[PDB]
Amino acid sequence: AQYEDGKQYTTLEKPVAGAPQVLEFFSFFCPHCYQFEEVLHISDNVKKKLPEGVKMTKYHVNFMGGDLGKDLTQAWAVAMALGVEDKVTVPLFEGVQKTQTIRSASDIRDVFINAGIKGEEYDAAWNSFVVKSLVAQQEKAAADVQLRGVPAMFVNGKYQLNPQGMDTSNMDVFVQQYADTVKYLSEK
Repeated sequence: AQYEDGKQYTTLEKPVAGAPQVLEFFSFFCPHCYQFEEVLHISDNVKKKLPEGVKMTKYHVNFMGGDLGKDLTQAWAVAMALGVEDKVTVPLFEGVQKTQTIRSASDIRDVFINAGIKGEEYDAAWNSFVVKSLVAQQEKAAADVQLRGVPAMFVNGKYQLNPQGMDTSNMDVFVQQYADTVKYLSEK
């Protein structure tokens, strides 16, 4: 067939009940995640091709970068809680991987401040239980699919994208194949 299990995607041996419709995992420490988001724009290109009524969820993971990695998962919860993902995703990636100016929770905080989030608002969110349960949601989703590498994307707790079986010669064509595959799996 044009779309084949084991080729553009794989099927989870153990399907996750009540999983988000489209679920992307990343780390700000993850070099191909930087490519996916900052150069290829996978999240954005998948999302604009999703069927009506299919929402996209993106979670950060802990298993890279040690102590700073968990700080970044908590910061990504703050980003989700305040709805400022589209303001902090670029400087977080560049601060960790490009300029390497993010070395502490405080440096992470500096990115939000520069992006215009007030210190008091960031600190209140950072310390909030709403953010703790958002951290918990992120960890649970990653645990549900026994996640050990990023970037990764899952559809309906049933299918896992498999980009290794796709042509990378043209970045534009790769992205649309990836996106069309998510839409296909979405409609399955």
